[PDB]
Amino acid sequence: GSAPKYIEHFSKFSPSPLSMKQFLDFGSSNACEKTSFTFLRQELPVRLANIMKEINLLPDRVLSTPSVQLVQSWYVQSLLDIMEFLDKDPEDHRTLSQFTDALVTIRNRHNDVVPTMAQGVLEYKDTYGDDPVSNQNIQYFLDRFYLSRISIRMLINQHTLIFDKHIGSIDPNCNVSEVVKDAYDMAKLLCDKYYMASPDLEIQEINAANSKQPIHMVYVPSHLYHMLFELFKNAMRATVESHESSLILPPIKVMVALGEEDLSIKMSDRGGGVPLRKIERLFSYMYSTAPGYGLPISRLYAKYFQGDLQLFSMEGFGTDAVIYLKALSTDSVERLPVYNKSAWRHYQTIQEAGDWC
Amino acid sequence: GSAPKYIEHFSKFSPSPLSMKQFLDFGSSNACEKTSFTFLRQELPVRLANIMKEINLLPDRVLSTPSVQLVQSWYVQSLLDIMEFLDKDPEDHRTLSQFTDALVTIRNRHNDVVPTMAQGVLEYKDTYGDDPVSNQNIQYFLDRFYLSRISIRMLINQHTLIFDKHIGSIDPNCNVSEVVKDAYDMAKLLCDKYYMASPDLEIQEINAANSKQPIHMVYVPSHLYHMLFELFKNAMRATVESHESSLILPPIKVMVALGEEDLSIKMSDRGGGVPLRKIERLFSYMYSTAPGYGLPISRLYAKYFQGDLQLFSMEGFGTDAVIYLKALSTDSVERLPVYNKSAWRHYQTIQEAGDWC
Repeated sequence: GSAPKYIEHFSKFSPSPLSMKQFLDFGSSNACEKTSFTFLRQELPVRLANIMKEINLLPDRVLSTPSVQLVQSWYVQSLLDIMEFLDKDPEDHRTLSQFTDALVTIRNRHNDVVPTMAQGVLEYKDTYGDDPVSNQNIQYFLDRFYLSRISIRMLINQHTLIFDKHIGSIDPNCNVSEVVKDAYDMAKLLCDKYYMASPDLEIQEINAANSKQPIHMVYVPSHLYHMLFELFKNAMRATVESHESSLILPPIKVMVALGEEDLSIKMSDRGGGVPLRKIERLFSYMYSTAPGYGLPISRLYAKYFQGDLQLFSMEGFGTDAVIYLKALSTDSVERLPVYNKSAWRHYQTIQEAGDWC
Repeated sequence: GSAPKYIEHFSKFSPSPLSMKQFLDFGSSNACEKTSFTFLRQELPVRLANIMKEINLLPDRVLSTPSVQLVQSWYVQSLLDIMEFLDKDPEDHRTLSQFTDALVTIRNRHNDVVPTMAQGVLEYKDTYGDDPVSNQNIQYFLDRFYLSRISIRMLINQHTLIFDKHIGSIDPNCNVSEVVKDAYDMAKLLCDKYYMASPDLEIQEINAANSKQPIHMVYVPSHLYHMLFELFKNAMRATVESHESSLILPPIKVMVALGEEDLSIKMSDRGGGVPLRKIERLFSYMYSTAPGYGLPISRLYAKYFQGDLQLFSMEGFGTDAVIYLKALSTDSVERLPVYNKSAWRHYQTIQEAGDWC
């Protein structure tokens, strides 16, 4: 009967965003998991508490819903699961071992948070409606909640993966074009299965400072894969469906550019395009629910390390999707939400008559 | 001694946004200026009052500054200038005539609002600093103020121009590619004068529903010209300066696309590009002041009729600038700010510790 107490305690702390450089450190090749354990033992509780504190501070219907209250109950379990180690000591080649077992266990317990939280969104639509203010509140909360989750899973993955070339999920020499090819291959496979047709791929890179040298960077390849796969699938479907009465289906072109501080990936298709007004809704969780969240969540993966994901099409022609990542491991630092008085007022919207007419 | 009274009176009203279709009407070929006079006699005072009411409701230093207080005094004059007709009657081929003379007079009086207001921005920077909250407040206010002005000048221009093929400043058959060529020509001229070199132009259009038919639309050609000229100048300078040690300067490519609801113009250059972080500042009045406002104001002209202006580059390669306009005269309606309790709280920012860490 002490969950509320903990949440109240650790929510007083602020999570500590780590640089991509720091991850490499705590990962190294030998760096003892002892440091990780002592660190994670405090940080994880801090991150859980912050997001839980924010959850408990939103409309009672959103709280009383089976989904939100359900995932909330999952986080309560996990919080406790970790407290168990606060008064434990390393040295015991066991204390550490049972920690990972605990982390791995916490991971599977949360494996369905996205689909579940997504279920609450549909319930909300049917229960209260799809007004702009509701959209805003849900959008604001879900971006933070999901980003919070990405980071917690990040920490957990680095630890479990390392402690038993690549530093866990991080590749200090990730070749961007290669991940682009992989994501394309999978998308093509699925495209051929469903449409029995698929556009080809053209890749071009621009290494501003070193003309012919292949482009490499320090990054999490699975994160980049997820973003690119989502984009290829949309670009393929649009290209295919928009040319079902034509025969020349055009190719998807990708450009990978490496500048002084940005590493940019642009994906250009000729899938017909989308009016400007519908672009805005493509990133909304609410407006993209029925009767998926690939795009809004993909954008969160870009933002996680100070990047971004943007779209701009030309209705009647095609669409350009661009992923902006930080070129230097130095500028690559976790983007983490924090529960403040600042965050509180984003939920005080009492909309009813705008400033424009 | 009754200026405050009027402002208080007309600020209780909401301006009335007009469609591009309505402009054509009140413009027609014979439509009597009588209707215009009776309409403008009320609307103009309503628009002036709204913006003036908003001005009087911001920090005393911004008010006490010579610039803001100075333009504010210009608006006070103009408000009075028009009141003079509230108790006047048409029929008198004179009452109307002296109205235009009054409008034309009001126009010249405001001819330097931009440079002047821009002067207050620099003064503010030196007087109070360039903090994010100040930026926000200035950005919010200036976008509305300048948009308000664009509309007032619009009404005034339609009236003065018509009453003495084209319906004033509006061209019901504006050929987009043609305006693109004009804007390019002027920019090239200036480019050659200063740099003694300039990239060429390539134009391509995509008429989705009618393959080879030239693209036309109902619009204000001078508005479109201004936006395109600003973009060409930036694209030329970047292309030139980024290739001063090379010889192959590449061309600026423009695509004009006409879809079911959007008419889009994309301008692509290979001027080297800009990091993502600096893009955000290109639209800020504050962050773009020294020791111009082409971009932020150009964006306002796009937004005026429900359009937009966006930028996205690839650092180390180039930049795409896109102007989104409504394809149909039906969806082309004035975008006007209004003084509400809604607008009031955008100036209540008391920033000090964000929701992200």
